[PDB]
Amino acid sequence: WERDGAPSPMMPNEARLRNLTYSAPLYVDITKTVIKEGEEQLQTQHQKT
Amino acid sequence: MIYICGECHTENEIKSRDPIRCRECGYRIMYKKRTKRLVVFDAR
Amino acid sequence: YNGFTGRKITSQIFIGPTYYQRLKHMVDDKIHSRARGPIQILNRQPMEGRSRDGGLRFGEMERDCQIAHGAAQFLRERLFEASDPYQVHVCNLCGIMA
Amino acid sequence: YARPEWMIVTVLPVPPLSVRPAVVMQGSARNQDDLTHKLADIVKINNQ
Amino acid sequence: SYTGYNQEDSVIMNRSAVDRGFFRSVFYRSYKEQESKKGFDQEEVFEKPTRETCQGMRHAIYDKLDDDGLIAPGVRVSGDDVIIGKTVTLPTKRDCSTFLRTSETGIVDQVMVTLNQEGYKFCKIRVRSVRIPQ
Amino acid sequence: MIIPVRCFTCGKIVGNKWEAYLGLLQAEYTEGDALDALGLKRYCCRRMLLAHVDLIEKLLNYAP
Amino acid sequence: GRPKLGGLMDPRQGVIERTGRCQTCAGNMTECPGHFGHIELAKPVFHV
Amino acid sequence: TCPNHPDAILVEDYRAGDMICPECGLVVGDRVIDVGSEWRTTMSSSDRAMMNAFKEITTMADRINLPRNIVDRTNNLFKQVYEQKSLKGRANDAIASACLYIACRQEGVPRTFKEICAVSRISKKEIGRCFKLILKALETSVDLITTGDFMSRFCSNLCLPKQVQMAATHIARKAVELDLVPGRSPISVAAAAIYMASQASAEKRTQKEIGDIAGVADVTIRQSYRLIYPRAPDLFPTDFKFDTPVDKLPQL
Amino acid sequence: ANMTFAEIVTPFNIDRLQELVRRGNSQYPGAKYIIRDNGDRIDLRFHP
Amino acid sequence: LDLAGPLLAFLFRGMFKNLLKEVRIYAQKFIDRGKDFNLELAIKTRIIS
Ligand SMILES: [Zn+2]
Ligand SMILES: [Zn+2]
Ligand SMILES: [Zn+2]
Ligand SMILES: [Zn+2]
Ligand SMILES: [Zn+2]
Repeated sequence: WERDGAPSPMMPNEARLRNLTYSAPLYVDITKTVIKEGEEQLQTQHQKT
Repeated sequence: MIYICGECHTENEIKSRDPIRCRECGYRIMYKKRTKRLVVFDAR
Repeated sequence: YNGFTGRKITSQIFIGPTYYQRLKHMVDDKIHSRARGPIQILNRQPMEGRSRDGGLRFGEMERDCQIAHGAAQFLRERLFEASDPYQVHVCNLCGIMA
Repeated sequence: YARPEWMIVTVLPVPPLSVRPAVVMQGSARNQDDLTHKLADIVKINNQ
Repeated sequence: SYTGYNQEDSVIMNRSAVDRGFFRSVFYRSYKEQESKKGFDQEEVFEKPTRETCQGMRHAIYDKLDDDGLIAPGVRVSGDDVIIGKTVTLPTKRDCSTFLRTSETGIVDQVMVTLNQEGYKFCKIRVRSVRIPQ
Repeated sequence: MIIPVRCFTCGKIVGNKWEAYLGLLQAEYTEGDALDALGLKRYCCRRMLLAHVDLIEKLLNYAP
Repeated sequence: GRPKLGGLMDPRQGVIERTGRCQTCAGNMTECPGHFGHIELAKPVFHV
Repeated sequence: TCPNHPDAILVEDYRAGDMICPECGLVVGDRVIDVGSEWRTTMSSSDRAMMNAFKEITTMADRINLPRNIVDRTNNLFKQVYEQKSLKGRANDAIASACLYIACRQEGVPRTFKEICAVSRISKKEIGRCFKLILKALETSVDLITTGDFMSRFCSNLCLPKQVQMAATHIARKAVELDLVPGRSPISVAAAAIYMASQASAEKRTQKEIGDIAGVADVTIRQSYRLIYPRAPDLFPTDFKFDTPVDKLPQL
Repeated sequence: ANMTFAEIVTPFNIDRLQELVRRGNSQYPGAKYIIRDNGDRIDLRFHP
Repeated sequence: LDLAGPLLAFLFRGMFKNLLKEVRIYAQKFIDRGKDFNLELAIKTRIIS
């Protein structure tokens, strides 16, 4: 991610040249369920957190 | 003060104040242009 | 044939193509020297400046060797005159540095 | 040369500046030595 | 056993072969430097230091440096030369230039300027030195 | 990187025999026949072409 | 901008900067051997 | 203090780390330079609260992949503000979030308040309050944001091609120069210029997609677009390739 | 050329040493410094 | 022989435990305060990165 925040695929040569760390963004799907003792459950899924 | 964009090899003049970003390609790797000074090599 | 005089060498020499490798150990990377170079201000002892002039450690083995040699004058020079020559004024009555 | 009462610190000796010097680093910043740092606390607690 | 100079694992080499490129090699040393504004009181920047700008400067000439504070490729360098002119603001400004060692003598092969992982202006200077068998 | 201009051992010019040598190999000559055809009598000169590795052809694959 | 007397960096303890001399020794950074300061303890302390 | 030549600039020499009389050669000082030191060639509550602020800044900054130079700059802004204490009553999370916005502005890579709000628990409102207070507390100011500062991020986040991003940049700048969007927020103009440029290209994006990434309501985009739409042929670059002609762009 | 030995000036080497002094560091063999009777050190490369 | 896989899997297991530990602490503080918590804010991407 450049200073301006634009993501760009990092080539290994750029990583060696610019002293970057050649890393892959890791995402996980998370499902949040909440119960408020009111015989009801709310289930929400945070995709690719 | 000319720098050569490492990607598109396009020479661009950059001052002390402006960023390194390539004028056309936006690439951020710039190589200084070869010196105009005369360097002599004895062919030994 | 001997290159200097051209006379044949009495023994025949074994000669042929052999693969050789040049190792990364160049002499220019290992040559270093030190003569009254920079010193650490706290320790007042040799240290590298803008070269490899850090000096050689005159360790226990060199001291013990010079002791066996009996070169007490050289032993003193290496371990004192050549590293951190210093002098102080001391009180004869209280033995403390004055 | 040695006395039992001298084993009690009634006055503290402060080492010379050369034993605990303040080096100049990254400009004019006087980087004080570890002893000077503790000497600052000693005098603060002493005054307190 | 030609004249004894090869004794005890030593080797004698053909000077004319070495002169023809036998085992000749090139040694490349890459010097990296960055300008970082960590701490608002300190601001290091690449620029050729000048007498009126620095309260104290050594007699080593900075004439090899360009207006951007970096030496250009194709310039010969030695331990007496400065490859990078960096200066930091004092709370006059101090000079924190990057010198080569007295043993380091070569030619600047390449000088690239970029923004490193930290986003700070960064550069690498590769110095080329030809190692002839000796 | 590239074919030596002179044979290290004896100085015979070999820097002009590389494309000739490769041309002969394409013409199905064996390495021994090709070196003979080029006039590389000494094993020191033969060692130059027979053992050369033309990496410059590989370095030219990267854009300037 | 200058060292203070009776402070941790009291100029009598030694040379303050390489381009100076302590008033007690009148000698340079290397010539001056350094001198000890002292802190009178408001209460005696056991020497560890 | 030259013994020989007073009022002489003694020359510092690295060969031995000493100073020499510049007009005699007499060596003054034994080896006082320490050339290697010159050129290489349990916690206070105030510090603890600052440490927590730093951990908060690095956390918020990492969520948006802000570079470390911006974090250092932010930490220096926070130290000055925290030491100035005119915001001593404000929560450190608000000060840090406001400091992060200022650092991005000072660095020329502005993040909208909604973006900084999205990574911090503090609302835009409280961030806005601490922001203005900090500028006064620091007695400084930040350059006014421009439509071109967001094009790179929004277009990249929208996966828009380079020419679309350039067209959007030209469209937004020209719309501001032509004053077609008076008083509109630059984000709204940027989003509208991106919408126009996107719709003119093969890579078509909806107002919701652009709205979600730019942080602008589709209504605000629609209004801002409606103001610039009549001048669309003048706003696009002369050297642009239209997949959908400017005269046929969506009218609403 | 880098390492040195301090030769005491005697009427027997005064002339030989005078030669090495004028040669200095630029020409090998030469001399790096002169130590006067006062104990002061003079670098010949600064004022040859 | 513990190669790059078994070695990195051992770290990621420890770094993930810390991530979940950190999410519990953050979410629990907000739940105790009686307010919902934003899952996207609880996660400290610095732990794994
Ligand atoms: Zn480019
Ligand atoms: Zn006494
Ligand atoms: Zn041959
Ligand atoms: Zn003194
Ligand atoms: Zn003088």
